[PDB]
Amino acid sequence: PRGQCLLYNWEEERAT
Amino acid sequence: ERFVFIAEWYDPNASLLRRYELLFYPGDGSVEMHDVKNHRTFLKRTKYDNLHLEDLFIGNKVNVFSRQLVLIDYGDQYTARQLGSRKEKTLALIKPDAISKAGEIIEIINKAGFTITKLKMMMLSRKEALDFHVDHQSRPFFNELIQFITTGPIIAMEILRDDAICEWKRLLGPANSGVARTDASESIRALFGTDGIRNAAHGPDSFASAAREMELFFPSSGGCGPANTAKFTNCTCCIVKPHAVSEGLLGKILMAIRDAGFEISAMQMFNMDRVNVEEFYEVYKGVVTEYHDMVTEMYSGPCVAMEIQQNNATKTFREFCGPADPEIARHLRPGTLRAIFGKTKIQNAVHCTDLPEDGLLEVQYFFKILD
Amino acid sequence: MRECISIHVGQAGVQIGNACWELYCLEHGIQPDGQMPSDKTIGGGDDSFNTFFSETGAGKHVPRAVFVDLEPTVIDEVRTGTYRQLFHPEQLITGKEDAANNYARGHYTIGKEIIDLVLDRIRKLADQCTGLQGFLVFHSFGGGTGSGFTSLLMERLSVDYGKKSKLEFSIYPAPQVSTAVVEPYNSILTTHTTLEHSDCAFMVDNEAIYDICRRNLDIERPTYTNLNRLIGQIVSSITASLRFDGALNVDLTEFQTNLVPYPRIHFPLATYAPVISAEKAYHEQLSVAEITNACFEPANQMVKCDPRHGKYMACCLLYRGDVVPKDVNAAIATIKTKRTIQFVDWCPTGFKVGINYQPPTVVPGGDLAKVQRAVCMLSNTTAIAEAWARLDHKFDLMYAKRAFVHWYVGEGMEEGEFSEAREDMAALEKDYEEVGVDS
Amino acid sequence: FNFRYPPAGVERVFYGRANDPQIAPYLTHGIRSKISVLANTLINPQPIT
Amino acid sequence: MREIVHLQAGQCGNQIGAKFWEVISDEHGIDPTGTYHGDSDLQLERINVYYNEATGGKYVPRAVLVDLEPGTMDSVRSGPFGQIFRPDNFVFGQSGAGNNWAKGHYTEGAELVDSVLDVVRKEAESCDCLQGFQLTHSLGGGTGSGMGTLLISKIREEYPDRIMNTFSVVPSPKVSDTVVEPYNATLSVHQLVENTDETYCIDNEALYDICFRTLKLTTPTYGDLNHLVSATMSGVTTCLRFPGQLNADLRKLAVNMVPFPRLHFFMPGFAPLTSRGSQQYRALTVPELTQQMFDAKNMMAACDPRHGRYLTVAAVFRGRMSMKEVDEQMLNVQNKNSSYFVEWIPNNVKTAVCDIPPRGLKMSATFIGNSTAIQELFKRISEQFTAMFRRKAFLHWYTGEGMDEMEFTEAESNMNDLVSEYQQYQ
Amino acid sequence: MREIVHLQAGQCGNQIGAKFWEVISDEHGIDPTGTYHGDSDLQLERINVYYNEATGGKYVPRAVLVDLEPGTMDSVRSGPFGQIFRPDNFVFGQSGAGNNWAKGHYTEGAELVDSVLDVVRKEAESCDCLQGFQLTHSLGGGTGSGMGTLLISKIREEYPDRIMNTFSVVPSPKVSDTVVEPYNATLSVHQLVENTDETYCIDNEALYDICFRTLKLTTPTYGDLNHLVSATMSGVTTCLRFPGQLNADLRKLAVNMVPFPRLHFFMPGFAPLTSRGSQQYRALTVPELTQQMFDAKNMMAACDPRHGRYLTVAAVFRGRMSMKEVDEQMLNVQNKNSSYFVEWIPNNVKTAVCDIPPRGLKMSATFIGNSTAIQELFKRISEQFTAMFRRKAFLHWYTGEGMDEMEFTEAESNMNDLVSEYQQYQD
Ligand SMILES: Nc1nc2c(ncn2[C@@H]2O[C@H](COP(=O)(O)OP(=O)(O)OP(=O)(O)O)[C@@H](O)[C@H]2O)c(=O)[nH]1
Ligand SMILES: Nc1nc2c(ncn2[C@@H]2O[C@H](COP(=O)(O)OP(=O)(O)O)[C@@H](O)[C@H]2O)c(=O)[nH]1
Ligand SMILES: Nc1nc2c(ncn2[C@@H]2O[C@H](COP(=O)(O)OP(=O)(O)O)[C@@H](O)[C@H]2O)c(=O)[nH]1
Ligand SMILES: [Mg+2]
Repeated sequence: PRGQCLLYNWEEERAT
Repeated sequence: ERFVFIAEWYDPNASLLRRYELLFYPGDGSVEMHDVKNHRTFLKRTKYDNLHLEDLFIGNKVNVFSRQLVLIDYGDQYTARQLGSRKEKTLALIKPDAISKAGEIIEIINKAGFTITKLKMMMLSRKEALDFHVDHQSRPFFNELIQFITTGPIIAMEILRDDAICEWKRLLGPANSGVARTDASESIRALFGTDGIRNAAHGPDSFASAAREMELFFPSSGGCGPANTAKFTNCTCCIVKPHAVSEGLLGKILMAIRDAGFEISAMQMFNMDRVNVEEFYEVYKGVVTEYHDMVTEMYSGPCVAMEIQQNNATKTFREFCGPADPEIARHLRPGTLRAIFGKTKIQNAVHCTDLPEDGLLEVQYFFKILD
Repeated sequence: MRECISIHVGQAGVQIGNACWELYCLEHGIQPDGQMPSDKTIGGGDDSFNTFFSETGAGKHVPRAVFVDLEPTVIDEVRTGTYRQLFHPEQLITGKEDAANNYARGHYTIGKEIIDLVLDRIRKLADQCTGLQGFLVFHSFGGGTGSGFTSLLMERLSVDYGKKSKLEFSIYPAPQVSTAVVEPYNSILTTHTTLEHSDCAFMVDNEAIYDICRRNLDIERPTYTNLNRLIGQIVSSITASLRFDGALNVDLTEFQTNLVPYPRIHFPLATYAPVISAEKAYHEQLSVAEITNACFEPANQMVKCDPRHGKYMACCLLYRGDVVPKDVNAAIATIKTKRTIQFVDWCPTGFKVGINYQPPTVVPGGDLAKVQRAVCMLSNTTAIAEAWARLDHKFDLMYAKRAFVHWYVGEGMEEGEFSEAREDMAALEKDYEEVGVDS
Repeated sequence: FNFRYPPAGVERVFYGRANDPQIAPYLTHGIRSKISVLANTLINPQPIT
Repeated sequence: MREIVHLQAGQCGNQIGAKFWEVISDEHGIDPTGTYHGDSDLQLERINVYYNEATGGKYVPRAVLVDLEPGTMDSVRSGPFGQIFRPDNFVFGQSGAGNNWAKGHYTEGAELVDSVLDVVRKEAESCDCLQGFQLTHSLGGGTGSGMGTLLISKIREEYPDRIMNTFSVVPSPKVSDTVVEPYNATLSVHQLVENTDETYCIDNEALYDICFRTLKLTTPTYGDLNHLVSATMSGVTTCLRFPGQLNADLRKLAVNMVPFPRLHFFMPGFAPLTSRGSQQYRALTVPELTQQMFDAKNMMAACDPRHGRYLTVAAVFRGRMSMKEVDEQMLNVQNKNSSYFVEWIPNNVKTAVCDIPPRGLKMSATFIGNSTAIQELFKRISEQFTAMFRRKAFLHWYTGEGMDEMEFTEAESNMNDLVSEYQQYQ
Repeated sequence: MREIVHLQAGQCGNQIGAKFWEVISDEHGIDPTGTYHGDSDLQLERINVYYNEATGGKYVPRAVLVDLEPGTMDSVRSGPFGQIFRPDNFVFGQSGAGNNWAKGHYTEGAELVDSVLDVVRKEAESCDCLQGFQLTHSLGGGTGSGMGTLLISKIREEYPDRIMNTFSVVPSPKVSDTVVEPYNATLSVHQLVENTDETYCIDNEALYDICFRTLKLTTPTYGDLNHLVSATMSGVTTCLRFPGQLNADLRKLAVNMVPFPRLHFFMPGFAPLTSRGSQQYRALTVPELTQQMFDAKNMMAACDPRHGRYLTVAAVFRGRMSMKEVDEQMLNVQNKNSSYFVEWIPNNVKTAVCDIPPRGLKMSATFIGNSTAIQELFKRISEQFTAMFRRKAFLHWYTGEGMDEMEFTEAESNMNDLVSEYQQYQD
């Protein structure tokens, strides 16, 4: 998906 | 583990209904109270011995620190699953051939564990008998069946218990008295059935049919149903108190009265209000100091009203009941009802007409004005 | 009304913070997502979670804690863990590069880029707070993050909030046990600050907890999951009077003024009882008179020290569960009749007692036996002066040949600052000597 | 094996009691403080008639 | 027309003070709801002393509840009988006192007492004929000893010609539930001896030994200790609201008892106490109560009466009994214990008899003693003070708020003045 | 009742208008077919303001969609709500303006206004009681600035006793998406100041900064920005369509915020904005709305309010709430920020209350603010206008269409008088 790697605002991408 | 109930209390000043959360801990028997409106604690965790787990069902009144709280709701899904899921409500009929042993039948039901919430001894007319036996309108034995159900008074009772329908039908057993005696003699029909036609009992089989029977007998609209068997002549009034009803000695009182020999003219169950109790005890105001104690004991729960006939088997009913204090009754007249079934002067489990003048007025207040 | 703010700094503070906050949810019946179960409902007047959790209008509970770490590899475990829906997504502050066991990176070079954001959160949590009572800072003496970043953070709080109590919880470097090699350095650089800014600083170490886990619990090979559960139960026993009702309750200020006699003697010890396994408690009965004697034995001390060398100065017994005050009163007078427990003559009364009503709760999957009563002992002793003695001896052999200094002076730290920090613990050593003498 | 070389984070279980079924970790350990008679019935008892 | 104002401060005084209200409402037949629910007319003839009739025939107490932390205020309001108080009588702060005497008297207590006596000024003005005050506190802390001492000096300036009476729990030698306890005890006796007309000392150790030997209780929790103190509170003032054979109110218990203005610390007691096992084996008559009255085990302070002398002893008997056997028998105590009572005062004994026994017990007799043996309870606090003061321990919390070191020297000097006078008359 | 005739010119106005008629279709529960699928009867009682009744229970917007180029008309009619606009309301020219003011105002925008004025006059007379006009365009384009401001002049001379509100897209320095637009920005504000009662300046750095720090979207396309513009456009007239405790129509906002006829340049904001992760954590409370309201980060123009001093501020609140916490909060912020309001007018804050918050939300509040820091917007365009006019850059596209060079001299002469009088009442 999106935001797999832990950099550059990954938490919001994992949320949405 | 705790059980939560929402309770109403009527404030004597503001004339306001107030909602509280009542939390009971059955592991240790302590209560706690919270306020819904103000979101603050009303009473901390306090060991209250008077409140018990058997007194917790919806619609009940419990006296918690001189406040009468009526439980109206279930607090949460946990207590709604643990208590209200199993409970079922059903109807019991005592036929005219079992009127003499109606006390023993009520005693058997009390040992079975049913809670009686409505009770009425009454006579059924022809149209009400037709509505009762509309399922048997194909007429296998309809003429003699209607004649048997109409020739004498019956007793209709509302009884609540877990698995109530199955337990009551298992208690009654087979319809034929000889078949019931052959199979299992411990059944009510087996013990007190002279024949299959005179089964001396009746029990509904399905939920919709049972609800139809309640709509016929005890009308939810509030209108008057079938008439009571009130004779209004040569009669006295006697009340089985709420503490005696909750303890379960009602069958013993009926058996003791029957063995004494006085005839029960009428019998019903009432849930009284404070003003009705005050106007029933209006003669006791200014005479005794514990008038409020007697009033509060009377409206603390439902009471069983009785009209008792002819009062002359051996002695009058007042001296059969005996002295007002149960300790005095036990010490002086050991055969009296207050000696047998009494605990406190306030809670002595029977009330009798002290004045011979006032008996007809009490019977008129209970069996005419109220119903 | 009663409130506390918890800040977890460094790897040691955050990892215990994972263990203390999982226990706090079980006490108040809060699921890991941050909501209460739908089967059971709470009463209207509940302030039990108001100490640690803040009510959101959507029926969600949010902890009152800040998790600051200069490296991301530990906070990202929390954000990707099973408690990802519990904490605030913005209270979890992270940096880019760690302190690398350097005090100069955590205080002078890298620690000055984030502290404007760190104090912004503490301002927000305190402004939403109605009545604030103290702080609970979790760190360790050894790390560059636990020593460097704690120093400039906590001095800014004393500037901002004047007379608010501040309670650390620090991992003491053990005598024979040490992981880093800059360990004698970073302890000296912390204690130059915590004397004039802290009111009660509690100490625990890894080595004494290892031997407690070896004998009592029969855990032959303890690990970090085992230690942080034991430390988390003491903090939940200290704060138990602000959350629940008790026979006689102790506020944060009440044991703050009863435990420190002098402004430079504010380093109490933590002791918990009974730490026992499941099988041993099945045979041995737990009385009130026995668990209170278990605290005063030297084998149950959670700091590797000998309490028999020094003398006791002030003690605080904090009970929980089904404890009546009559049994405690005869238990204390039993202890004062013993001659091996030596109290100072200038402090005739030294015990203060707090009794609560709720028993401890065991975390499932744990090791601790489920019991009824438990007691946490907070004692101020003079025996910890020997602990500071051997740490200064470790410092003096490093600085004799000027080893490991060129990493510190390369980031902005002066060479001379080691001299003022060393003479401070020279003064702290004889301050314990000056109060321990009799008349 | 578990008695001599146990895994990490697990208590050393004796081989004699290893196959013994366990009821100890479930129940409550310790002695219960006994309830006493209340001071109400000792100082201001229930009035007699 | 005889009015008593109650005030509750501290945690130890609030729990005993709350427990005082279940006892008298049981005697006067008041429900927890607030209605009169009893059996006798004779209860309602004097209800103006403690309660206030409100609209609708409900009774509210005349008491003011003050404490700096709202935890104990919520603990009393959420009690069994807690719903009858005035909701505007609950005066609480938002910061804990911290068991510091300078926090309850100088900074955090100085902003509250403007709103504290303002409620008291309302309840005092609406009375017809005020008689006195009753304040419950403890000497061993900073809350009860901080505002309790302060509320004594502020009220006594407004109302000088009254009798302001406090019931105070004193520090104990063996228990020691506070570390700075002799510091906070000495700072209050400096102003207790100056502006209080009657003080009753209650001990925590003596109430333990009564529960352990006389009552033979197994676990004497704090719900029982407050019920012993609550009996003596309702026994000393029973001649203001019940008809008796020989009546004696607090000012008559003022003139008889104190010869000199600085000796007014009394040792109380209750006397029909028995254990559960030996109820049937004890004879209940006036000569048996007298031995229990003068028993040293039945005293509520850790002072041995046999190691001192008695100035003045009073007894408030209760119930239907004779007067000759009351008077002849408690004179027999004076003749046999002749050396123990003083020689320069004849008739050390005052006897009072009321005709209403308490709930369920046919007789009662509360002991009140004014002896010289109370100097040893005051000596032990003075000696504990010296051992900490010579090292100046725990004194940056007091000096850091505005309290001076010269205040502490004056308090110990006045404490040593008080122990000197008891030995002087001995 | 009080019908709002929405105008929609240019390419920027069409994309704002396509997003504006999507939000209030969600508010009134209007499906893309045109019927009504709602639950509560509060939506249908006041629906004549924005929608017009037809046969079969079909509601159509009272919107006029105008552009000189048919390219964006195909994108409007092929959107999500493209089948709800009336086919007779698409007035389109054949040739584009080409980012020139004179082509859109004198030559190519002169024949199309005759067809538009037939449509507008037909719709205006169909209203029972007309309330005003509302227009959205762009100052940096050819059709929106050149020809949209021509319709403002022609409407104002036919219906004088009405109200005119514009949602104009002022240009930005770093979002310079046209090299000639200081010519079009200068000549547009010369027409705007005399024929407009309310002006809401909307910028793009203001919206692009918000989606990075507040909504933290990684790809903020124009559909994200047009929602924030359309959220303000529905929050300003929310008391005109819904009941409340204290209503305020469009004329009530113009009375309070306009003390002088040449001070009608507002600068807006919207109160409840938070990221996707912060939805479940933040508690929406009246101080939480007001704290975000007055901050310069959420404000929707490229001007810092701290470099100027406020004249008059209005706040339109929505949602069930309590008036004490409302009335206390904008009195309290007036007390600390006593230096940020001029002292010659007391009690500068207008309060408006509705009862119906938007869907999925419980409390909402729209910030409208008059400020003298909007002079910083007009000083940047004026210094750019003079820089080319010294060297006569790009002038032959203008003087070759009919306009003289003196029109450029009077456009800056009136615009320099505006920045002269904003500065005077600040001091
Ligand atoms: N009890 C306990 N001690 C820990 C834990 N984590 C680290 N420590 C102790 O911390 C010491 C090293 O300091 P750290 O806390 O790891 O370093 P730091 O504070 O994170 O500083 P940086 O690594 O530079 O970010 C070790 O000697 C450990 O004893 C833990 O989870 N539990
Ligand atoms: N009888 C009784 N004594 C108490 C209670 N709580 C505390 N105490 C006594 O009060 C002493 C401490 O005083 P404290 O309550 O801290 O004083 P405060 O801070 O002014 O309230 C202890 O030694 C206890 O013995 C109680 O509920 N009942
Ligand atoms: N915020 C926003 N700006 C837009 C949108 N569409 C166009 N613009 C702006 O409008 C400017 C171009 O306008 P233009 O199409 O030339 O206007 P026209 O020639 O009159 O049609 C560009 O600088 C864009 O930034 C939109 O949907 N949202
Ligand atoms: Mg680390």
